[PDB]
Amino acid sequence: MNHPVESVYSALTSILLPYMGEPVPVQRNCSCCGRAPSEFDGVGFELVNAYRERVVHCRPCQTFFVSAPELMGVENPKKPTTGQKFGMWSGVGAVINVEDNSSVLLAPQGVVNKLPEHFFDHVEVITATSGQHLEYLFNTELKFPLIYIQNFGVKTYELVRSLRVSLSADAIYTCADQLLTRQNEVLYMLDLKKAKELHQEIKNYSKKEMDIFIRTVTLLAYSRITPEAASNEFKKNNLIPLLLLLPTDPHQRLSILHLLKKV
Amino acid sequence: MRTLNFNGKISTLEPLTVTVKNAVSTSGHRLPRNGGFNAAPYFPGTSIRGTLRHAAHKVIVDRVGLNADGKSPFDLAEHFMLAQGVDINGEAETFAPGEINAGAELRSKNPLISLFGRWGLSGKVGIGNAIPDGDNQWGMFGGGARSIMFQRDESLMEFLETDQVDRLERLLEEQAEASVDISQIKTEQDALKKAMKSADKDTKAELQIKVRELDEKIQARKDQKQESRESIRRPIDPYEAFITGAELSHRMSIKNATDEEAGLFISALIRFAAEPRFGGHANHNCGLVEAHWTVTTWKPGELVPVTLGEIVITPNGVEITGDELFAMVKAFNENQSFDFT
Amino acid sequence: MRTLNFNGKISTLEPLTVTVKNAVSTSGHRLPRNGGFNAAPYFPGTSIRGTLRHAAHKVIVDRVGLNADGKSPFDLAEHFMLAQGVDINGEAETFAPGEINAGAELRSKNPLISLFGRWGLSGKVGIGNAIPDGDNQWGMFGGGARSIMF
Amino acid sequence: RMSIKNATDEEAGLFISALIRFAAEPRFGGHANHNCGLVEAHWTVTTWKPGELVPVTLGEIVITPNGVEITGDELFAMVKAFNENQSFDFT
Amino acid sequence: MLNFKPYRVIMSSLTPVVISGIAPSLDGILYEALSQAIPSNEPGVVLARLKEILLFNDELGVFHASSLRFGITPEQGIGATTSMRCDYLSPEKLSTAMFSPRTRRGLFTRVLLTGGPTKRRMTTRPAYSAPYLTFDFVGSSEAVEILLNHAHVGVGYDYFSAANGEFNNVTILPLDIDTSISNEGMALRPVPVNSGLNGIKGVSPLIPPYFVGEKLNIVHPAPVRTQLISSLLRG
DNA sequence: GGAGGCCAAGATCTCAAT
Ligand SMILES: [Zn+2]
Repeated sequence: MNHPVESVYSALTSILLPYMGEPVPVQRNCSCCGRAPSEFDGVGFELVNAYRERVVHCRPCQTFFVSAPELMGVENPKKPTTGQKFGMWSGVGAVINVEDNSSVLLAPQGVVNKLPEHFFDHVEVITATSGQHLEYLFNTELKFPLIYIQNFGVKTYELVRSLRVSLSADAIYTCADQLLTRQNEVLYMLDLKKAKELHQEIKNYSKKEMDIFIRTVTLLAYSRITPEAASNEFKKNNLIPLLLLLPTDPHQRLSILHLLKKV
Repeated sequence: MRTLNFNGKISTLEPLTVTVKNAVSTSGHRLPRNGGFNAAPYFPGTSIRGTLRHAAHKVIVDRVGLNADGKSPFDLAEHFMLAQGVDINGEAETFAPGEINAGAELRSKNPLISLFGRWGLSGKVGIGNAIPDGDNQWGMFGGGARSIMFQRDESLMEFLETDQVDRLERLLEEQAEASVDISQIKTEQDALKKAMKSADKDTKAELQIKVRELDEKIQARKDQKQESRESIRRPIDPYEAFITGAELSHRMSIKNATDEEAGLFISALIRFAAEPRFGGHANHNCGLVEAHWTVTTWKPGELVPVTLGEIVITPNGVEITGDELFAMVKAFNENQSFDFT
Repeated sequence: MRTLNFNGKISTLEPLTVTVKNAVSTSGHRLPRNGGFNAAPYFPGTSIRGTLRHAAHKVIVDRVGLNADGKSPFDLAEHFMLAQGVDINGEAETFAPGEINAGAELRSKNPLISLFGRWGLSGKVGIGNAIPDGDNQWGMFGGGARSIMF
Repeated sequence: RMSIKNATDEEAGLFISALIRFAAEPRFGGHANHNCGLVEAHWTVTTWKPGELVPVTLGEIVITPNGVEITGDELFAMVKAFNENQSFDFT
Repeated sequence: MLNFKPYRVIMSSLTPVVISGIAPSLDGILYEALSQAIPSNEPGVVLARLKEILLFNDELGVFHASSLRFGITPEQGIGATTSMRCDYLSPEKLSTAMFSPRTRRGLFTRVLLTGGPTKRRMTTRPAYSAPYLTFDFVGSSEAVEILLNHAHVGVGYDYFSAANGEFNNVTILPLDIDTSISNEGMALRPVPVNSGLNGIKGVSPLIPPYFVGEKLNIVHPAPVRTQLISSLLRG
């Protein structure tokens, strides 16, 4: 119910509800999401993965493992009858508007080509590679709260446990197939508001000065130049006002720079 | 129930090296560093922990022995539980997250899992890094250069027949031609790279596109080669390592060590001494070390260390000093309740 | 199945030199150093390993036999595999990771490739560097000058 | 220092035979035009059974310009095991 | 319960530090050190002893022990590194001398290493590399010196297994003002939200061990804070 | 005849360098 996967299901992956089949009464947790059975109403899907494991899935988690070739195309011609799955879509992202219950797929050109005509009536698809996600997030007037899936990936279980709802532009949680522990949550948070502020204030400086700033912050973040040398460079090119906008965290600095260089 | 702190040194009889993904750049191979290229390196405690966990696993395998048919009594699931700590079939006990002192029965029956934990059970053995003492105790060892065995020793040509000599000549010619062609492609790629920074934002894409296409042209050129896909003559890249005779400070601990778990750890260190090497590049006999640890504990009721003994590992043997350590080893050897399955 | 450790010394009868690509500079020819520019030199374990590997290769070549013409049964590929440890035809029995007892049969049948190994097969032999015992046991040799003989 | 990890009798015998053949031309390195590289070496062979506290010396290999000296019955046993095993396929 | 004076501890960082969302606090390190010294894991006992060497603020329910603050020199500043942990399945581990694999046609079924339950785990975490690590506290300098020097504790996450946050050269120098909880109205450690202190909001326990107990709404400083080592030594 | 096991296939691309 009140789980991030339900929001993804309703907004995006309820399209293949007709092909799911009927559930079975189950007595164990959903290994995919781990939530208690009390939010399943006792029904779930029994599945065997290629590793020969008996995993129980709720309805929202099952949509990542459902093959509907007539709806989602086919990903590998060697296996004609197995369609593209949300649980196997490497390189495909999605921005999900929870309140409006609408979703926006960010698929690359190859995946878009593989998609049949019937797909586009149900899901709005944007042609954008993995590197072009940042452009879409930057330019689009985002509606919050939203779930932004950066990469559906192949490791569904870790994607499902890592789904988080972004309440504001301060903290957009980029969700991928990598497990979101508290030790690596700095890599999967994007300070869009501060990046946009820095981009707005980066326009006052020259292109050469901007490149110097980006290279100096990147080298300093990787312990490649001494702080004294970086400070001398910043003073020389008058980049001190820019430096005060960056977070002290080097990983946040690198995320913000990666966003600036893409937009 | 006491904490056993192992403080000591590790002296490298041979260069000591380790390959870590984030420390090995494309510019060269480097040891792990806590900072830039001017920082002093260290030998990861993860590598030492893995080596000692394998030694403890070998101790357990030797102790348990082999079945009547001669096959090891551990299946794949138990093997990965003892070795990597993962449970592959989902049959492991899942303790409640609230408590800390969990798995008391499992810790009592399986000393290896108690020392080195599994997923869901914290391990009592902490193994720290090997921090160097000096300031110039690392250097770029290895290196060398692969040669052609027939261009170096002419007596080897007498063994080859005429067809094989012709094949060798074709191989050398192909190697030279491919070297020249690939050098030209790399030159063009580098020319693209130099103007890449000066390139405009729109041009940032297709320059990378041509670099990519140049890369697969190199791959296709090497695929066109028939006698050999790889040039036999090539410079070998050196690896960074700690020099011979480097002194590295090492700290190890066992938290709440029973006599049996500490005995298993001492036995692992004893068995580790038969082949006492960390790290890789064993082809150059790298990694061989000698270490001496001062086993100490905490005085009950106050913050005062108490020395229990000392473990010295040398090429000439293992010296265990201290009656307490022998008591731990004997307690491990005499226990008849352990079940590692 | 035992571990044998060869601990000993190498005594020098004639000057011992080696040209390592990363050790020599434009300033001059230098021996590889035991870490740093001012440390004691050493003789690389790579050179000793290569010399002993080729010696073992010739042991194998002599043991297999030479025909009346003095030719060995091994083609070019076998010679390269046994001495250089490189395969040219691409027929080396690549062991996918996860194989249980990966080199068992190859090691049992080919003691040379078991000792010294190849890519994908760890060699059992590790031959370390040679470290001098004292100081100032190295110096600049060679020298001289070519001259018009007339 | 040299070592063979988990060496059978046959592989140790091959290594010892390599050392014996190396003694005929005990040359390391380059600049052989000045006869650089001649060496004489002696190695003490020891084995260490895991689980025990001390190693045991098997013998000694001495390479000198006057000959090759190998001591200890274990090294001779290794060489004989290599020279008398006919199940080796090197191709 | 003793004559507790405010101290600042500065240690040299030897290994990159992995921060579990909330910056490590010195009371956590001292709790681990005392859990090793006292051969007991009971939180009640360790906390009862920890209060003898760290001042406990009853009003807020937190120890006078500041969180981590990286000390940067002009030679080296706060850097970005990853903590790499991998499964090394050596030929010894994949051998029949250790386990008996399942057999088909006499051949041994290979371990599927690219994925599954038996995959090589390439677990990587963000880490921070700075020359110095600095904590502020009010307590017995002798006991904290002994615990930091002799116990098996690091600064950060999972020092026991990975040896992240290894440190040495622990230097303790007395302070003039207690800067362990508050400084100019900004919280320097996880404090209750009702304390009136400013900082990043979050959910965490107030006393160690921080992985055990009900998680209240707290206010904590930024996880990665840096201060110049010259300004730290000023005292 | 599942049932074990292998092997090939699936999107596009990652700048830090004494
Ligand atoms: Zn679920």
